[PDB]
Parts: sequence; C-alpha cells; structure tokens
Amino acid sequence: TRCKLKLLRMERIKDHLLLEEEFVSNSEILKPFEKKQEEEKKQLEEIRGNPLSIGTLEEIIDDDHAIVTSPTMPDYYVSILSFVDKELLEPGCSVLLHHKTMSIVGVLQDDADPMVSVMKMDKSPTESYSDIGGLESQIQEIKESVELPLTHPELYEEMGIKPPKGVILYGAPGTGKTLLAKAVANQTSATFLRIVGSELIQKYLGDGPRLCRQIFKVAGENAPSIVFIDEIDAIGTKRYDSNSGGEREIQRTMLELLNQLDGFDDRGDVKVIMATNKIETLDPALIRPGRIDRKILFENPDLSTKKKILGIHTSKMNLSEDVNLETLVTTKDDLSGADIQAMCTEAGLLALRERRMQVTAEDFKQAKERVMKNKVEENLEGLYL
Amino acid sequence: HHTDCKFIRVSGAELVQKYIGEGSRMVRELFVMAREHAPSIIFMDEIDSIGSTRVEGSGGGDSEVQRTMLELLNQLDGFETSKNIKIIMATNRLDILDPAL
Amino acid sequence: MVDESDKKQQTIDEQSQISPEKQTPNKKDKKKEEEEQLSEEDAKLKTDLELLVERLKEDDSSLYEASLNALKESIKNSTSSMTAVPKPLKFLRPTYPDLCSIYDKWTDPNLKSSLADVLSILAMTYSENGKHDSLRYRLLSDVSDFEGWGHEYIRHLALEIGEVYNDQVEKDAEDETSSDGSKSDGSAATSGFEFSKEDTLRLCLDIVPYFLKHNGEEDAVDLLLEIESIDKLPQFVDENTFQRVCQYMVACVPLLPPPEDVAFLKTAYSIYLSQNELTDAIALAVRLGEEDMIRSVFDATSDPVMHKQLAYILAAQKTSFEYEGVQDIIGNGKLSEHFLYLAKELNLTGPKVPEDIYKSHLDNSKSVFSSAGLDSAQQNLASSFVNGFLNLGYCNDKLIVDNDNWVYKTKGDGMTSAVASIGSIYQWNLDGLQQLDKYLYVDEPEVKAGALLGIGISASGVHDGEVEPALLLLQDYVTNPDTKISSAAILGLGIAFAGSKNDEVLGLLLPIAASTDLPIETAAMASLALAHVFVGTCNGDITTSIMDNFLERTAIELKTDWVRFLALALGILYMGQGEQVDDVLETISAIEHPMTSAIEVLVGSCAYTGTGDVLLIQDLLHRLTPKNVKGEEDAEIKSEEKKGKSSDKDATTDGKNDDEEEEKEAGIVDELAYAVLGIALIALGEDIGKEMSLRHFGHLMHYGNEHIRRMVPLAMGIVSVSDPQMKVFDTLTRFSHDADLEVSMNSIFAMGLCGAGTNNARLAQLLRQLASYYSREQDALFITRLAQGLLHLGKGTMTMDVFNDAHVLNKVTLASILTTAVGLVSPSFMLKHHQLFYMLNAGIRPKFILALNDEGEPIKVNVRVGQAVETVGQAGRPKKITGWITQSTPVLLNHGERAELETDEY
Amino acid sequence: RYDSRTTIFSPEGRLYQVEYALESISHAGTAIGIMASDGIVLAAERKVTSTLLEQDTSTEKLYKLNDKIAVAVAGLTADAEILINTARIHAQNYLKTYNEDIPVEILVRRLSDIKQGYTQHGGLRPFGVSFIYAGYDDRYGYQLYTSNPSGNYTGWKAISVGANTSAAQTLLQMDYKDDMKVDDAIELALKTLSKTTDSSALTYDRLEFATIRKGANDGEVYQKIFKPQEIKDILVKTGIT
Amino acid sequence: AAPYAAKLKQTENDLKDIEARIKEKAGVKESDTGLAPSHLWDIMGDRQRLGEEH
Amino acid sequence: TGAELRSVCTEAGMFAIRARRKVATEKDFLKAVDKVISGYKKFSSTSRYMQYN
Amino acid sequence: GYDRALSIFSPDGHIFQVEYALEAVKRGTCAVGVKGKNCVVLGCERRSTLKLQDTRITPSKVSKIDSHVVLSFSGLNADSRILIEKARVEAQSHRLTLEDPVTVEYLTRYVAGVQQRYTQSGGVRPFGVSTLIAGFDPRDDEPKLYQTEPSGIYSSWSAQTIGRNSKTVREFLEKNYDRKEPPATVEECVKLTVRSLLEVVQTGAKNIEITVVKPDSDIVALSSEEINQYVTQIEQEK
Ligand SMILES: Nc1ncnc2c1ncn2[C@@H]1O[C@H](COP(=O)(O)OP(=O)(O)OP(=O)(O)O)[C@@H](O)[C@H]1O
Ligand SMILES: [Mg+2]
Repeated sequence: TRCKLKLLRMERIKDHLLLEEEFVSNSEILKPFEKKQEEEKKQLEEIRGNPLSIGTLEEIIDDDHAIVTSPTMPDYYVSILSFVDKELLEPGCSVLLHHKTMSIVGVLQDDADPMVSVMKMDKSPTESYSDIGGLESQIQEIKESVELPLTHPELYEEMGIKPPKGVILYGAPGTGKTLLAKAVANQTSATFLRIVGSELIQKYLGDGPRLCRQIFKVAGENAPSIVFIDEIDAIGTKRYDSNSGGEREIQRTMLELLNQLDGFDDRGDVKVIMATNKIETLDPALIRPGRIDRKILFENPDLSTKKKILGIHTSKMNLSEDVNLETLVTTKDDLSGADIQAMCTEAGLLALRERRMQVTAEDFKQAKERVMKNKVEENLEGLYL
Repeated sequence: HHTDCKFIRVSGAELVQKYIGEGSRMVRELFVMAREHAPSIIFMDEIDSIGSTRVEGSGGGDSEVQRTMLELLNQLDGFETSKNIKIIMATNRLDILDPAL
Repeated sequence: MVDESDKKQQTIDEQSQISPEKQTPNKKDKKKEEEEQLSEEDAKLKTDLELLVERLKEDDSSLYEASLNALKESIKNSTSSMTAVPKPLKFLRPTYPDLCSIYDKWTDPNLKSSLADVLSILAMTYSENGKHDSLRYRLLSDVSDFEGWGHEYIRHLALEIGEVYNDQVEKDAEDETSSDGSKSDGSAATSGFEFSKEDTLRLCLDIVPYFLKHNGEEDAVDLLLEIESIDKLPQFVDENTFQRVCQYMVACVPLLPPPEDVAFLKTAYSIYLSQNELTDAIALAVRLGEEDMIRSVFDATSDPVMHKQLAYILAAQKTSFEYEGVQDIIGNGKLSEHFLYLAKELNLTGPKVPEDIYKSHLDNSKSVFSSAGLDSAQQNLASSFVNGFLNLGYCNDKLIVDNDNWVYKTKGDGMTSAVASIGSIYQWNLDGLQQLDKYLYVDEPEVKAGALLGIGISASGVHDGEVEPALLLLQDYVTNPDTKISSAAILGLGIAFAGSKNDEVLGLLLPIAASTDLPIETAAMASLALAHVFVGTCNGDITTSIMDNFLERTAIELKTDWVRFLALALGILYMGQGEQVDDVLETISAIEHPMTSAIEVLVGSCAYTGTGDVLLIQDLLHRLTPKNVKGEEDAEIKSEEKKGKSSDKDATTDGKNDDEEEEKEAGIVDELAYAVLGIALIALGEDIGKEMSLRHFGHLMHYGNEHIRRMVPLAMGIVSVSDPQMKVFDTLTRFSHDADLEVSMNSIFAMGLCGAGTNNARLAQLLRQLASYYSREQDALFITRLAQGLLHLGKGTMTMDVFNDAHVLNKVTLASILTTAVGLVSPSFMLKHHQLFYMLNAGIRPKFILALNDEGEPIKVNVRVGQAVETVGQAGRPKKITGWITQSTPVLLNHGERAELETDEY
Repeated sequence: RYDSRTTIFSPEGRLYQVEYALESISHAGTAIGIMASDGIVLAAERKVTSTLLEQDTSTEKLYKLNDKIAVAVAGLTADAEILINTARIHAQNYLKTYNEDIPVEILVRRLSDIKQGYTQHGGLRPFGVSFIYAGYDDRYGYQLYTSNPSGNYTGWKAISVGANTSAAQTLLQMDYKDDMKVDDAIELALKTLSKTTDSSALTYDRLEFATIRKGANDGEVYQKIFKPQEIKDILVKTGIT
Repeated sequence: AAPYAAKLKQTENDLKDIEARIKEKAGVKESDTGLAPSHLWDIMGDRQRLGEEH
Repeated sequence: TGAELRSVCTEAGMFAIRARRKVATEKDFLKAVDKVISGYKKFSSTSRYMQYN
Repeated sequence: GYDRALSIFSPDGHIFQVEYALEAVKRGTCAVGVKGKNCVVLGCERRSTLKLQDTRITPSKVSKIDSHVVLSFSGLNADSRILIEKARVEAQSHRLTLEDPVTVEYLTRYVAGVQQRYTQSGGVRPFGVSTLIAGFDPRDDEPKLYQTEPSGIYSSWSAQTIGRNSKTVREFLEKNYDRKEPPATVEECVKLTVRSLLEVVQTGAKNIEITVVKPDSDIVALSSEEINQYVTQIEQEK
C-alpha cells in the first residue's frame, strides 16, 4: 500500500499542476507576440475570404499552377501562390482554395480517410517488456533485428553494412509470439501497425492487393515503424470466397508483398515482423532472406522456462496457501506457455464457482487435470485403443 | 437485459456497412461502434451455412471473422477499465471449427 | 438459508441465518431479567463466537442486518452497558460486528455516519482488555470467506487513523472532538496501536505508516526499528526488510518538510546500520549529507578489526564512490593512524585509483576524431575549444597540442580559453601539466591566466592523499597581485577539490571574497568559486559571502553583469541545505531594495526545496505581476528591473529541478513539460522574458533527468532556430548527452542542420559548433549526469558550473567558463585483491517492472550483455549483477549505482 | 479432405475411417456388461420401438456364439450379422479340432484381426460393431472383454458401449463393488439404464437379458436368457414399475 | 479491500486530468506554413484574387 | 543466392556486436555460413525416412 | 501433398503415407530398449486407461514371439496385433526348415519384410507400428537389439526409445549412457530403464512394466513389487 502511494504521489501533483498551467496559459500564449502573430493572422485572413473551398489536388505543374478537382465537382486551373509552397503540395493532398477566385491559399489537410484508422492502433497493453520472461536467448535475436538498430544506429555502423531487415517468428501455438510483437514495440515507441492475415483476404476480387499497397504506404510516412502482419499462415488455405475472392487473389497479395518489402520501391526503414505458426505453409519466395532476414524458431517452453511463465501469471493471483507451485511445472512436459495462462485461468474458474474471492493451492492441482482432459480426445485413445 | 448490454448480432453480413460494404474490414468498425454503446455483447453467429460463396470459400468464412476479432480485442483489455465488449461465439459443433479458434 | 430447526448441527447454522435463538431471544431476555444468569451468559459467550465464525461464510446483507438487529439496540436500550459492569464489557466482542453490519454491509446514509462515531469509542474501551486486538486479528488472518470482511476490518482500523490525523489539524485534539469521541493518547489506546501494528506488518503493509506520519514524530519511527530488526533474517530475508526501509523515507519524502524530513531519515539510516548490510547504510548516510553519519559506517568496519582483512579495503571503496570528495577527506587519516599499510589504502580512497580504471575502458572505446578543421577569424577559436570538448575525461591527443601553430593563432580572451581547453584533454589525469607549463612562462599575461584554468580541470582526478593537490600549485598565483592571475587561480581551485572543504582549501578562500569596493567585472569568480566549494555537504551559510554581496550593491550598479553573477552565487552556495536557508531568506530581506528582491526569489527555491508546491505557485504569480500592473494603467531603473525579471525565470526553473530529483519518481516526465509551458506563457507576457526562458529550458531537463529524451529537446530546438540566442542549443545538448549515440544522434543531425545551413554571423555560428561536440563522446567513453548516480535522487557538485551558465546573454568572457564541464561517471568493474579491471557479466534493464519499487530494485531476469561495458544511462539504468551462476557474491550491491562492483569468489 | 478411403492417412497419423466407425456405435442402443465373481450379467437396450414391433418372440441384440460365450451387440445390426456368423463358425471349428469349447481369449483375438483386416486390406468397408464378449474358459474363470470396431480388445470389470457411453460408464463405476453379487449386478444395470435412456417408463419389452453362471448349479455351465416375463417381474422388485 | 482499493480509485481521477490536457493543449492551432518569402506574395495575390483570368 | 551472401555478412556482424569487438574476422564468418545453411533445411520441407537410419 | 495415394512419388521424394505412419507410433505407449553385455532389458510403459481394467486377462504391451526373442511395440494397437501374429508363424516355421531356433538377425528382416511388402503395394496401408525386437542368438551369447519402422527399414541400436514423447527419452538416454562401458550387471541396466519410463508416466509405479531377456531362452516378466524397489532407489538418490 505505502509503496503504491510513492508512485501515486508524483503522478497526481505534477500533471494536474501542468493542466492548471495550460488552462491559464491559453490566453498567455497570445500576449508576447501579438504584432507578428496577429499581423500574420490579418494578412492570412484578408486574401482567403470565407468560406475556404476544399478541393482535392490531382497534381501540380511546377511553374506556379496546379490542376485541382473539387468534390463540389468543377475542375479549376489554380495558381500556387501565397502561404503555400511547391514542396507542401504532393498528390492526394487536400488543398484550400479561396472561393471567389481559386487561388491555393494553403494546405492544412492530408488525411481524413476511414482506411488509415484500420492500420493505426490506439494501443495500451497489459503486459509490456519483462513479462516476456524466459526464452531470453531468443528475445535477444528479435532485439538485434528490430529494437536495437533503432535504439543505437552506432553499433550497425561500427560493424558497417545495413541493419538486418525484418524477422519471422514461427513455431508451435502458445509460445508467446504475439506478446513479443506488441512488447518490443512498447520499448521502442515506434508506430505499431497491426493487420491480420485473415483480414488480408477480401470479400471483393482484386481489392486484396490494393489493401496491401495501403499497409506500406501508411508504414512509409509514419516511419520509423513496425508493421505486424499477424498470422500470414492464413494465406495458404483460408479464403473468404472463390468466385469473388478466388485463387488469383491469394497469389497476387504475396506478389504485392515482394514489391513492397524489397522491390524497387525497397521501402527501407520499415521493420517487418511476420508471425506465422508454420513456415512450411508460407510461400518459398516470401521466406527468401533479405526482406525478412533470419527466422526465430520457438518450441513448447522447456521445464525451467515454465517457472518464469508461472511466475508472471501468479503474481496477479493470490498465491498458493500450502504451496505446490514448484511441482506443477514438473508434471507438465512438452507444453505451451498458453497452457500456463489457461491453468491460472482454470484455477480461478473453479474458485469462481464458489464465488469466493481468495484462491488456495488445492485449486491448482484440480485445474491442471481439468484442462488436460479437455485437450485429449476420446478418439485419440479410440483410434489407438 | 441483466447486464444492460446492446445485443448486437453480427454474421459477416454486407448489410451492416453502407460504406466499405463488406464484413472483412468491418471487424475493425465493430469494436468502435460497440465502444460508443458499451457495455455490449457481440453475437457473431458462425453458422457456417449462411453464404453461397463463403461456404464454397473454405467451408465457411465466418471462422475468419472470429479470428481477426479476437486479436484486436486482446491488445485493448483496459480501454475503459477491464472488458465491456464481450465476444460471444457460437457454432453448431466444434468439429466444424479450427484448431485456432 | 431457510429455517430447518435443530435436527442436526448443520441445520442449526441455517436456523440462525434468519433468526438466532441463542443470541437474540434467550440472551436478551436473560440480560433483562435475572442477574444470577450473568453466569450462564459467560459460558454462552464461547457458543455465540462459534456461530459468527460458521456464518462468516454467508455474505448476504439481509441475513446479518436483521439477525443481529435487536442486539444492536440492546447496547443502550436494555443492557445500557453497565447493568452488570464487567459482564457487558467482556460481552462487547459479538456486539461489535453487529454495529459494523450497519456501517459497511448495509448502506443507510443516516446510520452509516452516526455509528462510525460509536465504533471508535467502543474500540478504545475494549482495547484496554486487549481483546479488541484479537477481534481484528481473526479477520486480518481470516478463518472464512465473505466479501464483507475484506472491507469491514479496515473500518475498525480507520478509527485509529481518523483521530490521530485530526489532532494536528485541529489543535484541541482528544475526545473533545465528537468526530471520534476517543482520546488521542493515554495508556489505553497506545498499547492498542502497538499490538495492531505487529499483526498488520506481518500480513499487510498498512496502518504502520498512518500512525507514523499522523504522530508526526521520529519517536513513532524509532518504535518501528525494534520490531523490524528482529524480523530481519528469520521471518524473511534482509532484502524484503530493506524494501520496506528505503521506502520509509521515499513515500513521505516529498511530504516531510525540512525539520521533519531529516528527522525521519535518521531513523531509516539506523535501521540499516542495525541490519546485516552496511551497503544500505552508506546510501542513506550520503542522502542526509551530514558529516556525522558518514563517519559512523566508515568507523564500523575500520576501527574494530586490528587486521587488514576485507574490512579496510571495504571502507576505502565505500567512501571513494562519491566524486564530490566530501567522503574522501573525512575517511583519510584514519588509515594513516591505524597503519596497516599507508600506500594501498590512501590511494584507494582518493580519486587516483579512478584514473587507472579509466585507461582500461578507454582501450575498448579507442579514439575517433571529428573536430572542426576550420581556421582563421572566430572559426579558429571555435575549432580549438571543440578539440577539448570531444576529448573530455582522460584522453591522449598530445601530438595535436604539441603542434603549437593553431594554439598561437588564438587571440584576446580566446588565448585564455584555448589553454583551458587543452587542460580538459587531460581532465581527471596527473599528466598533462607539461603542455600548460610551456605557455605559462612566456609571452603576454593572457596565456598565463589560461594555464591556471587548465590546471584546475586536470587536478579534478588527483587532489587527495597529499599527492599533487591543486592547492599546492595555485597558492602562489593567489598571492600575485594581478587580477587576471588571481581570479583564474581560485576558480580552478574550487573545481578541482569540488565539495571538499579541507582546511587548507577553505581557509585560503576565507579572508578573500570581501573586496567589491574596487570595480572589477572578473571578481565574480571571488564568490563563484566559494559557492561551488560549499555544495555537496551541509552549509554554514558563510558570513564572508553574505557580507560582500551587500557591499557590492552599495559600491556599484554600473556593471550589470557583475551583480547578476553574484546573485546566482548566493543561491548555489546554500545548496546542500534547506533547514538553515529558511532563516537567511529573512536576513537578506531585512535590507529592502527592488534590487535586493531579485536575490530573494532565488534563495526561496533552496529553502523550500523538496517541499516546493507553495514555491511553485509563487514563481508564477511573480511572472504575472509586471504585466498585471500595466493592466491597471491600461483601463537606474533599467538595471534594477532587468535583474528582477531574469532572477525570477531562473528561480522558477531551479525550484522545479531540485524538487523533481528527490521526490517519489513517476513525475519526472511531467516537470519538463511545466517548463515548455512556462516558455509558452512567454510564447505571445514578456518579450524580454523570452530570451531568458529559452536558455533555462535545457538545464531544466539535465537537472531533472527526464525519462523522455527523444521527442522533446528536438521539437523545441526547431522553434528556437528562428528565435535569437544560439546559446539555447548548448543547454539542450547537456541533457541530450545521455548514453552516447542513442539520444545524441538526433541532436547531431538537428543542431548540425541549423548550424551548417545558416551562416549570417560567425558569432552565432560559434555557439552552435561547441554544442555539437559536447553531446557525443566516442564509443560511449563516459556519460554525464547532473545526478550522483549513487543516488538517483542525488545531485552533484561538479555539474553546478554547467547549471550557472544560462542566465546571461552569450559573451566571449563566458566562453572561458564553458570549458569546465566536469561531472564524470565511472564504469564499474569487478575488483579483486590484485585489482581486476574486468567485469564478468551484468544484466542491464531498460524499465524496472517492480511496483514494489520506483528506483527499481533490478529484476532478476534482465537482458544479458558482455564484459566491460559502461553503466548505461536512461533505458539501461537498473543494473543487476550476473555472477551468481559462476558463483560470485557482490559485497557491494549495485542497482545501477556509480559504484564499482566488488565480488568475493570463495 | 482425408475422409476418403482407408489406405490414406491424415498427416496427424489418423485414419479418419476408424474414428468415424467409433462414432457409428452411439447411434444404436446402450449395452452394458458388469463382471462379478458370482456371474456376469449382460443387459441391453433397444435402439427404438413402436407399439406393434414384435420383440417378445426373439432376441436380436443377444446372440449365443457358443454354449459358454455369448455377445451383446451395439451398432449396425447388418455389419453385426456377418461377424456373428463368422465368430460362431469358428467357435465350433475349435470344438471339432481340440474337443474343448473355445477359450474367450482366442475368440476375441480372432475377431479383433478380422475387424482390423477389413480396414487394412483392400477397398472394403471397416466394421462399426462393438461386441461385449462375456465368456467362461477354465483358465481365467469368468471373463469380460469388449472389442473396439478398430480391431483391438481390452479386458474389463465393467464397460458400456452403444448410446450414451460416457454417462452409462460413470453411474456403473460409481456404485460398482469389487466382489459384487449377481443379483446386485442385475439391479445396477436397470438403475443405470433408466437414467441414460430417454424412454419415459423402462419397459420389459425395451430390455433383453441373459446371464452366464456356473453358480446356477455347479458341475455345469448354464446360459440363462431371461424370457419377457422374468424381465417384467425383476422391474417390480427394483420398483421402477 | 481498502488498502489497495482506495488508492486505485485516485489513479482513475489522474487519467481523466491527463486526457483533458491533450484537449486543452490542442487548443492553439495555427499551423499555416508559407514562411518569410510569401509575405511578398500576398500583395501579388490580392491582384490575382480580383483577376478573372484565374 | 546473393541474399544468402548477405546473410553471412549480417550474421557474422551481430556476433561482432555481442563479443564487444568492432571488427569482423574469419572465425565469425565460419559460424555465419554454418548458421544460414543449416537453418535453411529446417524452414524448407524435409520429412525424411532417414531419421533412424 | 501426394498423400492422395501411396504409389505416386512426390517431388520431395518422401512417400507421405510412410511419414504419417511414423506419426501414428507416437500415439501408443513408450517402450525403451537398453542392452547390457549379458542382458537386454525391454521395458515398456503400460498405460492404464481406467481402474476397471483388468490385470487378470488384459494383454501386456510386451509379447514373446518365440522362446528367446521378445518384442515390444509402439503404435496402432489394432495393427500391431496382426503384425505380431504374422511374425510368429514365420518364426516357428524357421525351425521347420532348419531344425534350428529363430536367429534375431533373420527375425528383424522378416518383421521388416511383411511391413516393406505392405508399403510397396498400393491396395494396403502400411503398419503404423514401429517395433523393438530384443534377444540373443541360439548359437552365441552376445546381446542383440533391433528395430523395425513402418517404412520397412531396419537398424541396430545400442539403446533406443520409441512412442509417446520419444525425443525426450532419447536425449535422456544419450547423457546417461555410455557406449565404452555398457552396464554388465542385469540390475543396474534395469535401473536405467526404470529411470526413463519414470518420466513419461510422470507418476506411477503400477504403470511401469519391465521385462528382461537373458541368454539361453531365459525370458522373465518382473513382479510389480520388484520394480517399486528400483523406483525406491531412484527417488532416494534424487
Ligand atoms: N516466455 C513467456 N513469458 C511470459 N508469458 C508467456 C511466455 N510465453 C508464453 N506466454 C503467455 O502465453 C500467452 C498465449 O500466447 P500468445 O497469444 O502470445 O501466442 P502464439 O504462440 O503467438 O500463437 P498463434 O500466433 O499461433 O495464435 C501469452 O499471451 C503469454 O501470456
Ligand atoms: Mg499469436
């Protein structure tokens, strides 16, 4: 309790005093510059009238003119002139005209699409780095290809050459792969895009590769950026339709990836992570190196490792009353870290029947049996016996 | 009725989007609507006989709707305090389902 | 649930869920009729207790409320609690939960309020018996489950917390207040608090503080010592006990004002001293900053053991770690007295052994040059200083210096600063003196003066054990009557010894700094040096410094620069204290002038430090006031006004900085931002005021040790390219330095863009160039922090020269000052008896998980890295020792401290 | 996908066709053997019935394969029919050659091969029959086994096949007694058959019964199939009717 | 659950203050770039603005 | 492929970072070719009847 | 891939039906073989499905084919059952021809032979059973251990493990075992077997079954009591 408070002490005072400051300061910002700034405001105001007719920029010709196509429909041969530059104007941007004579009075707008919402994440994970605990030899591997050449470029010029491009995290289910992508991206504070590979298939034909253009068009502007393609195993035999998604599309989406990630485009400075549960499902040319470099293989966590993973989950819990925690790990052999999170889930479910608020040691032993029974089928030892 | 949630039935439909017009990139949208009208129950009925080209797809595309929905839901677990947007999945038998559902 | 009578014992429990027949009818009637039946009630008490225990499993509000409803009445209605005197008193044990069932299980606002008061009174009276303690205990360690007890047991505990807090706020105290109705002290509730504390320490972590801070007394804390020192190893390990203890100071660190805060931290120190680890003792003793506490831990290892043992070696190491040198002076001479060996012991305490370890690190890091090749005009001057800035700390670049060509092409004030920059190549090194000597005996006086500055810088790493002290060289120069020579000499002496107030050093500086009648601009260095000397330790608030400041104001006001430097010097002097600095604020304010008011706001920051939240609001009202007054109208003076405005801006920043280091630890992100906005008020309130606030922002960040270092310096930097004063960039880079070439790259590109891009004045260009080279040290040679590193709540003494320079418009004279920038952090290595220079392995940790720490006791998982690496800055700071699998045991625990590792292999 | 012929495996080393053949079994009625040292009861339930289905003139879920080994059938009765003929023919072949009524083990092992054989060789369908073999041989005394359609066997102290295998198994092992009585063994079979079966009243006509005993007169082995009226009376005793 | 429960409640009051700061801060904006050269273009552009040839 | 030839240079180079040597030498090239050849068989399909003989 | 049928080859050169046949072996009970110098011990996990399962009449996982060769299996229990009987008709027939008892080297070929035959053909699936055949020669007293696999390939190993998490026992075995000196005392060699089998049962001393072959047509099945004493030695030392 008194440890919690020390943290709670700094947090309250400092930000709430800054809030009280910013509130008073809204006024105060105007006061030191009110004759450069209101002078500028005046001159801005005078040329552009009201309203500001928004058009969408098709293209500029570099000579101080442009062709715009408004949404209100008419096309106009505008001038690039006044409070606007040729470098600020790039296709697909939304430009500000003055209504009565279309002169480009500025640009204040580039994005407003529903599409780009999809790619970005407003994320807040409940497990951050150092709740990836154990398998530390191989977290060290994802660091070297994602985290550490962002954090020090020093090391990758001290060795010379390029920093290795991308990675594939692959192996058995439950091995903590998801939590890796979300947690290494916590460390860096890079833009975490996330798209699934069951969302890379589309219910419209030939829109699938257009979507795959969107992922690294987004990546490239918000860079440095970490693009998670989660579950790209779903490319080989999982598809929404056949006469309006079809066979053509599945192959095309993969062709599209090639051009994005090491085509002319090249698109340097996007770290790519691909989680896939089977790398023998994946395309031979997407498991070509030099767009995803080295592969990291994970396996069902080993006997000492599952100590780590049991401590991560039972730190939340009220602990064992008699303690048999060290023997739980021993009984399990060749088993996932997802079995460990389903075991502390299962212990507190048995506890949840009572609608008691404590948890005791004995629930652990029961809960392990319950969830092992669920795994094993009646035709496995039907087929066998 | 007891929890006081909007029971929003989803099914993969093309009728629940007037904008994108399909249920593939309406998995993202589902979360944001259900977030305005929280707390909510998402009843994604995996009927796996609903379609006509979805059933031809992979035996049913509805499994694909559920796998995207799970993960999205996993990364924000405390976006209002705990959860709130409950994913009720339903299928005839669990033979019909994938090893990863 | 439903009644099923007395068929079996199971159904008796169900019967009493709706209506008890052995607690309600029978007992009630019994008490209200015969008094021979008091004997029957006494036996039935045990039975009644059991029925509560069995039905503790049940949780529903209705079947505790109604069941015990008429018992709750009986207290005053029939029994009156005195119809049989002892007998209702000892029968208060079942009736006390009955009251709590209306407090907490049922919520009826009228009764919940009223019966809170009733519970407090009866808790006190029944703690005389000592059975109210046992009542709490059966729910604290539990016997059964319900939602109810988990909230209920606190309601009993809260009664105690309530009263004790109230006796301070309202002076009347005791049971005179009807908010508890229970006496504050007296031997009936005091024994209750002690017993309660015991149970709640074991199972919880709870009421143990509420009692301490509410008592407001160190006495409360000293009771705590007794109980914990028993617990130190048999109940749970040393480590677990410690996490409670360093916490004892930290949770209420930012909420014990000066006389309270010191008095509490005495007790945490003593707890550590009592326990096994003396390593924990030294950390807290440094914190206090008192000479007395340092000596006690040093004595404890040195004096009792006649033999050399581990003990003499360990003593020397512990005192060595502070590079203030405050511990260094004190610990020396005991080694000489004991006389096992002089030679090893004296050297090891001094910062002489720190020179040797640097060579091993340097071998890995090598040398990479990148210094400017520009020559002629002001660009010659720029480049020659830049060479020293890239070779800070011990570095070898002898041959370049020996090419006297570029050296002689410096001119004016440039000559002085050029010789000073040469000295920073051999910063923290015995050798280097040779290069300085050549120039010193030839040519104009200008090179002579610059030699003395360079001696200062070099002497930082060697000034203890009576092995070439700075005092020895520089005394001769002070004697010499020339102003340039003497001023340079005493500046260098202050730097070298740092926080050390040795008799020879202090007493040289004692008659002087008392002439300001004669008008000399460069006599700023008189007080400035003495101020630097004082920091790192408790301050006498010396009468020499206070007198001369007043005298200067009387004599002159023409030299605006002189009086501005003087004002800052007083405020820096008082650092290392805050209790005594409350007194001197009044003393300064006794004599009042508008000029004197400028001095006051600076000194307010130091007095109020580690307590500032009254200080914060003050330093914001001050900002508002010029404009506010103009507002009123809207509906000699030059010097006084300007000093006024500038002082305030500096003071605001300073207040925030000292506060953020000592305090809790989350808040650090936030305090940087308070600056951005202070500047923002400033961004449309004073036009003149903007100039000062730009420069302050960078040193705000460095002092404060901000968590975020990527986004904020870079973003601010862009705006300030347009704005005048390129000295803004210099102040940003001192923060950005961090662990080199993580943060500091973005700075090289960004600062390099504005500098290379725009040339429109060689004056403007010069500031930009110096800043860029400062930021990086090749291949992570060393890091600079304002903080001690030994404590991350600490603050240095060598970095205070950096902090001083950002209060004034840039000047060539200021360039001479900026060469000094000392503040080195050592790279840890595992030591042996043969003084091994290699670390085996370490874990490095970017972000502590632990919510059982702020500082973060390093996790035992970490990420593993190789031998012989620099102690990483932010995003690497928690450091755990990996050596345990190769079975090596640290003697000196390291948490990301500056301190060198030491291990014992068995 | 792998739900085809028998040569092919699934990449998980499953032959889907043995797995489905198991599942065939729980679409025909419950069948229970409970072993006791006093005798074995075999009890069975009818898959469905109507009010003019004659089932008092013959059995058709209890067949004697010989004069000391008899079988209860659960599963497709067509698949059953051929395998019962093959078992019975072999039972007498053993008689002719050695002058002993065939051991329980030799007979189960033979039929386990035969079931296996229709899966392993050719294009022929696997069998989807579970036979509870209850026998006597003068080696092991009293013996219970059951054989999977998979073509393997295990010995038991109690087993349930047919519909509602999981529940019927659970109630059996809950009240099982190691030594038991023949009389109690008959009672525990009606008690279980009531809760597992979705017929409202449990009628004599939904039951077939046979008992194999050496304790109904020693020196000799007596196979006693219960007639409708004997079945009808024992329901009374246990108070279901 | 009073020792952790109370303190948890204060943490939620803090977050709300923060979100409010993003809203408060966003309230100056004011992001029109055209710089120092385009102070000349605004005279030029008043004449193009009343031009019928654009 | 020359993509694999880029996987000897990169792979030899992260062993440079970990050893706390700035240069690369021959020995770290030896491990680097062996890691890429041997890892390549695992990703690709191989289910031999030579895992007991 | 090319699992649609057995006879068609595969770009990858691996007949899929054999590969999946192996996978099936992991279903069944673990069996381990360890040779001595004067012993071979052949032990197997005897996994108990329910407590209603007899020990009166229920088959052991280890089957003697002839009076001095011993055989365990791992795999599809249904399939093993005819494989063991076919092995046996030939085995006995070996004496019909030669008036010599069955040689272990002739026997492994034969068991691999029935299996190879089934794979070669298209109108049968392979056996989903790998077997360990342990034994000594009649003529001589050096211990011999063989394996057959689904494929129809046979090997000799010093010690070898198959079925139910075979990998983990295999590695365990390497570390413990010495090829310079195999244990030359029957008891210590048994003990090595028990330690292996402990692992896969997790807990059991009534689910570990040990069988031993010794030279000159000695084959014995070990008492449940006798195995528990060995487990007692292994738990105390640990
Ligand atoms: N080494 C570990 N440290 C901590 N927690 C672990 C560890 N490994 C696994 N986990 C826990 O197991 C959970 C389940 O695994 P997770 O969702 O990350 O899957 P995965 O292996 O990527 O599967 P797929 O991607 O095929 O769906 C993790 O979220 C985490 O809580
Ligand atoms: Mg995953």
